[PDB]
Amino acid sequence: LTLGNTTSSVILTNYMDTQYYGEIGIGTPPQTFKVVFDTGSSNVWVPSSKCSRLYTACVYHKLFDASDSSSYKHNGTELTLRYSTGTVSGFLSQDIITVGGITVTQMFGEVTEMPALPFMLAEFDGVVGMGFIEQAIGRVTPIFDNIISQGVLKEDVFSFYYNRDSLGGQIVLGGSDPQHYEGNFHYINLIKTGVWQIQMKGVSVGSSTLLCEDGCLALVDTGASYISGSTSSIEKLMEALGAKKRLFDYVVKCNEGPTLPDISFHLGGKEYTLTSADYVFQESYSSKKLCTLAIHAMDIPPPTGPTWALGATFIRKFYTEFDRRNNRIGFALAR
Amino acid sequence: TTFKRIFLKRMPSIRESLKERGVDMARLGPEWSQPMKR
Ligand SMILES: *[C@@H]1O[C@H](CO)[C@@H](O)[C@H](O)[C@H]1NC(C)=O
Repeated sequence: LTLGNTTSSVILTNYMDTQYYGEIGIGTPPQTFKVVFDTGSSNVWVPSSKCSRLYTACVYHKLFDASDSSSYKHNGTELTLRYSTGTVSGFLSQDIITVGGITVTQMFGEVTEMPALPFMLAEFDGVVGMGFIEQAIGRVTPIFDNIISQGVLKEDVFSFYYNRDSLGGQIVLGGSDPQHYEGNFHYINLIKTGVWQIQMKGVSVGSSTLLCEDGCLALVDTGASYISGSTSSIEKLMEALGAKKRLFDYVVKCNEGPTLPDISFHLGGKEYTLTSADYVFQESYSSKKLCTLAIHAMDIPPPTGPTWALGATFIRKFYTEFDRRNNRIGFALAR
Repeated sequence: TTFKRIFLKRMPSIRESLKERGVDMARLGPEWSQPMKR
């Protein structure tokens, strides 16, 4: 959302490209929802039964009806996600939320305002923010902190795994599964507490280190799917890649697709390489048809930005562990 | 305690749905608008 000023006002709320949802149960009896698990936000929100604006998009989704839950306890505090036009607005509510067996008592957003567009075409109902209280609108206790206080987890950590193909993937709560990765975990300390953002010393194309020299920041957003990074950086990277802008995405000729170089992200002193097969959608091989890379622009303003953002495609190759206890992000080669 | 798992199930993305419906990307409104993502 746009709102420069604060840390809980500049949140990458992508979802344009998001192929994976999870399920939560709110209330007594539970009311289920398809939710996007985003490490970029820290708020839990679902469409509310109290949403009524004809041009909103709540109509096309599952609504939370507080009246049908015995465990419901109201708050009423207004929360707003501001965009250029228009807004994602609602009010604060408290109820019993169940995620993968774990049951908690959560302060979530009952959304009464959703934009046009893009939400009608969203197959998911709401969002579950996996970030820290520093990014939470209204400073509300995020889902993970609430799970931590239950003392159910082995470790105060969670890890994301994106499957070989397509259930499609999974979030491991309380640790990281050894059947998901090979080798050892490389632990990178966070830049600042309150955001899943790490220091990056450089980005390489081919041989050959071109951009991100003299340092740069890199977010780890699970809600995202592509690799984000400032227009100027992506303009340099794409011109070196031999790709041209086709609007919202960058393309190459499907035949020259696998012939492309390798992108390398220097994180914590280690070489995080990404081959042509990882960042290119090879649906075709014809010299006439166009293949989407993406890797797209995305300009994030301060305090959050200027920053890069490593999405679901990075986590697909690199099994990521999110350590809330030790304030670090651990990467291991996925399998 | 035993390893709690959240199973991530495959869904069609907003971009994928727009392509399937044949929605012209340029006809979504001006640069300022901004088909919600940031
Ligand atoms: C809502 O919760 C907040 C704590 O985050 C508190 O400051 C406020 O007084 C609460 N309001 C009601 C009506 O319960």
